[PDB]
Amino acid sequence: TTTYPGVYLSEDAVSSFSVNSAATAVPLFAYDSENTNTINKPIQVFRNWAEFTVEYPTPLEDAFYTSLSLWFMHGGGKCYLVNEANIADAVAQYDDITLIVAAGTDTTTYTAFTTVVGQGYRIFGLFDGPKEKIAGTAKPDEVMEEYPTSPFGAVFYPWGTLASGAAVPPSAIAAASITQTDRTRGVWKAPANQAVNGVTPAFAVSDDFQGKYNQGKALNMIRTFSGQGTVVWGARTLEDSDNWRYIPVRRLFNAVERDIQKSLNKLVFEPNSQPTWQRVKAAVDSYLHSLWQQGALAGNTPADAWFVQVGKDLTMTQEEINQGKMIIKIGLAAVRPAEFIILQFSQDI
Amino acid sequence: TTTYPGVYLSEDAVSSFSVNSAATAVPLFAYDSENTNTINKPIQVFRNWAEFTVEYPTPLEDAFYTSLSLWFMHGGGKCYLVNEANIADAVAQYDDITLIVAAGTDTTTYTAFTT
Amino acid sequence: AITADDIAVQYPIPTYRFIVTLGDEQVPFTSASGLDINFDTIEYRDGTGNWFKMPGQRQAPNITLSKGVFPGKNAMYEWINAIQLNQVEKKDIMISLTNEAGTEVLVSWNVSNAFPTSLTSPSFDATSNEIAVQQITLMADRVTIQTA
Amino acid sequence: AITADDIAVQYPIPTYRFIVTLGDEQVPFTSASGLDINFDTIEYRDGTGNWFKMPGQRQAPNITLSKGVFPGKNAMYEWINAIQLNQVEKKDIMISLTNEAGTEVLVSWNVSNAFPTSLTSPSFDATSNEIAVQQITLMADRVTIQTA
Amino acid sequence: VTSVPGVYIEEDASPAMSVSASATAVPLFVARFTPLKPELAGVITRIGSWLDYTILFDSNVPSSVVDPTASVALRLYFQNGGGPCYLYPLEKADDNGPLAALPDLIDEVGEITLLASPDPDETYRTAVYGALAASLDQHKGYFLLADSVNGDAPSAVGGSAQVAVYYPNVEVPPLSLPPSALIAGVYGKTDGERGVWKAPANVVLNGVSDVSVRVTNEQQAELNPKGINVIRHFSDRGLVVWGSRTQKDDDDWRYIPVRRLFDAAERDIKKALQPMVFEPNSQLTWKRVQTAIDNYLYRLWQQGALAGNKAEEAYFVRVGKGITMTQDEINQGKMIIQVGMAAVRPAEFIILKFTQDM
Amino acid sequence: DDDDWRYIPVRRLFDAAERDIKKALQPMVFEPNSQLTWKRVQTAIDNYLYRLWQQGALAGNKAEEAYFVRVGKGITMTQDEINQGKMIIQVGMAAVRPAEFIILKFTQDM
Repeated sequence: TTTYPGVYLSEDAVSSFSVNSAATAVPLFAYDSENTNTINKPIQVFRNWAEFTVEYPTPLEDAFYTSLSLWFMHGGGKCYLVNEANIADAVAQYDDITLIVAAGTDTTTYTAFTTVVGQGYRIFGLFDGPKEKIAGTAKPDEVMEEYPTSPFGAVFYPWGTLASGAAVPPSAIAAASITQTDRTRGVWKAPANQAVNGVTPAFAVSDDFQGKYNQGKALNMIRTFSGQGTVVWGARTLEDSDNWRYIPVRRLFNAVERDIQKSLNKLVFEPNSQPTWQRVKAAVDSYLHSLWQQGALAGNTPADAWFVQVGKDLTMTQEEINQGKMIIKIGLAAVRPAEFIILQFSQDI
Repeated sequence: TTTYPGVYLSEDAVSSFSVNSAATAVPLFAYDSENTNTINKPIQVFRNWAEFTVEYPTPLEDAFYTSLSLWFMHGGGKCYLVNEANIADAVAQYDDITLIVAAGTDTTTYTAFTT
Repeated sequence: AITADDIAVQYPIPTYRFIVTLGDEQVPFTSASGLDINFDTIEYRDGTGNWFKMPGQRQAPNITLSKGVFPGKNAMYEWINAIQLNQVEKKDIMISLTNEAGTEVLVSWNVSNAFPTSLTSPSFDATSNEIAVQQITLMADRVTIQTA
Repeated sequence: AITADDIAVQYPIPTYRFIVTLGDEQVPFTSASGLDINFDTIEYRDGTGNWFKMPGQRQAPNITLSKGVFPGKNAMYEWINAIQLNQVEKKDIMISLTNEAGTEVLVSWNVSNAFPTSLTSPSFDATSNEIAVQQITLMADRVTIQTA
Repeated sequence: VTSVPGVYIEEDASPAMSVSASATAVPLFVARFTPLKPELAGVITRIGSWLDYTILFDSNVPSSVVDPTASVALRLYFQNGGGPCYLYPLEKADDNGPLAALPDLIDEVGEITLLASPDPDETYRTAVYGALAASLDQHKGYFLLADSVNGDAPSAVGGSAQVAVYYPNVEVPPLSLPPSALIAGVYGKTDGERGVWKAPANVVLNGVSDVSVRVTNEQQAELNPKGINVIRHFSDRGLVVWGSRTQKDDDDWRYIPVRRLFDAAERDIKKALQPMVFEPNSQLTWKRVQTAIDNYLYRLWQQGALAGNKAEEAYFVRVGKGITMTQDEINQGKMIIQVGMAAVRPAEFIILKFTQDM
Repeated sequence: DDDDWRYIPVRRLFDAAERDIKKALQPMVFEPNSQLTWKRVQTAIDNYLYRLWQQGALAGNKAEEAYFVRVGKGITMTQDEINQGKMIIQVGMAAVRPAEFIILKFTQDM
């Protein structure tokens, strides 16, 4: 309470984090329906930290609160809390959600994530792993039977134990290395070696434990190091096919398919004829040359990188011009991370 | 075998030579037909060293192997191994061969060179 | 006919395309100079006429870099502010002449243990249409040229 | 499409728009330079070959400001005239690159304890169409860069 | 019990012990350590100094004809050159449960270099040396310090280059200790003062007085063409570790300082290239990795580690696409680097050849 | 009896620093509540806390371990709080505690 025009003093212990967001990381912190600590608003938007401690002024410990608090302290712009039985309703309604993070949540977020992928909203899910320790006699095909076999998700096993002692769901640690990588290196670089500060894993993972969980369903360890501490260590999705392995090339094609979808809806009600098929083809081509130039594609000429076709005998038919349908088929080559660095030493010079 | 995403260590003794070729030196390392150590492909192309020790992963001592190994360590681009009874067939077919080198070979390479 | 794959072998390299690897990160710079290799000279003369000329010991390079001021976080202030009487994070500098795509090195100048000794502010002038350019000078021990 | 809110994030900053906070007041200046961060160099060599290169102690900045002569009261003469053998009102200098409206800081150069050491008169010339510009030089102890 | 803000006086304290700092000799002593609080019973704990040992573990442990020797073996470790000193308390020998889980707990901690289990029982060490023998040939950089029983290798680790045996039991004022707790100390002393390329074989052992068996030259002459590395007694000097061979009889990996130079260089290159993992596998990254190895190998050569005179005779680093790789190997996401070095071998034989003709 | 405010010199350091910051920011009252003023207030506190650290008052080794000053609009405030005419600043410090117990522990074994 402020009364007189002077300078006021207080010692109520508060904290406040700044905002250093990126536009390609707008998550969906899904929480369980079996929870009375949350505000009964089913969907709510949190643009920064100073608004999140107005709705929730006291520090909790629950899995939705150590997930948002570890989000906002690494930048992080707006982000959502939705019930686990309403995430299909909120993806379809706010139009800028680029991530679904299961903040200590399963068995129906896994279901309703598979709902929105078949509807094709270009989302990328971030799931969790086991909360108690995997043994070592685990037979990994029995642990990752639960998880979807879609290329739009990743799992990230070791749970967090941030400085207050509370548990962090490892969908929030893995979404904290996506804020700091889309800001810094872009969406095409793998989110792995980015250091997330103020958290420590609950358990420890040896190199020989991660080696059986690397191929297949790709459990994506969180590991601490001397130097770059408590990074996430592994950047693979839930499918080991040779094009939708590697988390970054999937999010590189989400943002390509969506920045061309939002740049070419401003060309509706044009005549569906040959001048329109040109200014499609030079609007796609101008976008991808801004993208090839900042190191996001592969090949050292723009003919090496992308192609695009739209037209009469290329990709459409006269049955489809007369009912409106414009089909724009693009093909583009992305880069791959260097995952294994083999040092082979010798004795002779 | 690579399993986990870290940094790997090994001590298997290998060698590797770089490529500093010239376009006017594409030889023809003709070898004898009386030889079972070679791969039974009659004509084969070796663009660099790292492809030549895939076909022949162990160090031999025969006259076709000390000829190619002394080729690639001085630059050397692509180059050919052909049987001594097939060099007239390979000169007429690849169109960039500028040299015929008899790698420990006579009495029919001398004949088919005059062809 | 010059067939531009031959231009990539036997024509010289210009100086406008370069990547500066600064420790473990790439930082975009505008200028880069002073990556010299200088020796001293030992001399000895006797009365008979023998002059003996010898290379001395090589002295330290002084590398100066300059980049523009951006609205975010100043990474070059954060590395010259972390000086405590001896203690500086030395970094490895790599300045590589690159192709136009930016993905392969033509020739590189490597610098072993560099630490900042100066950082100049931009010159503020109300009658000038220029960009705010900081200029950092570094001091190291060795300059290495790798060519590939 | 570059959408100018992205220009305010990732394009560099020019040098023609700046606010100089001089103690607790804003004074309009034309130029401002010399806000450097300079260190000295310690060196040590032994006979085995170890060269030890270290940052020394940082020396004082010398900041020079220049503004025009206005018909009112001279605030820079009133601060260099109040010298009594040691005694000068030290001031905090803040030179902030600002937006075009003048209401928010892009990046700032802070200067801790500055006091005037010189004040030059304008050059009077009967054949010149110029403005009378005084140039004051300051001496301080620390230069700080805050970015926000 | 301090409440008055003055100065307090106690009169029967024990003298404290100093600890050094090293990064190339961090051992894992597997012995019969008795904890105070029982949560650290089957795990590996870090013991940064002797003061950390007295708080976490029971350091007195009164005897009953059996005598506790695990706390005595660590005091001789810190007297001979301390370290971060990981411990694994393993009570009895025949529990094949915790011994099967031992090599998986070592990999979870990042920084173990030496093993060196300091226990006076003979069948206790054989169960430990057999459980650790499979982890020595997996390129992880460990180095076992075994102990001979009557003049031969303990046969769980026969001829691997990662093993250094040390024969004579060393007596303390008299209980006889296996020498591995002391030799793990003198590795950290030698590496801090001289480097890993120096042979750790002229260090006088602090603490202890005399060995259990005084070894002659003629029985060392049948032992030193194996890796047995006898602790000798010299009258002017005391107890000197005398021998720097491994179990491998090859010309390459015969000596300890040649072997531990390559283990330490591979460990420090590996810690330097892990920031370059998940980078784009392009030619720009391959040159950033080549320079990071070339900067490391240059500052080993200029401090005397590598045996060269030109720095092109000491080492080389090679990476490329025509060299060391194929295009099918980039596409599966790996880079292959060829690093070579040249180490110097110690002088272990001096022949004098006197005469009186001139 | 709290661990924070147990000692007199820790308590009177915070009382004296809050008193001298308050005397320094009263010229910045009735200024325009804009982002230019918030940086002028942040620097006036940062200049004060730096010259406490360099004379030994604060327990730090880097001057980022001794103190911090935070002000902004997304940080420490909301837009509804600027409109009612106030600025909110978060200042933290780290003081050093005195040695009041000395234990000698004599012996005669060496």
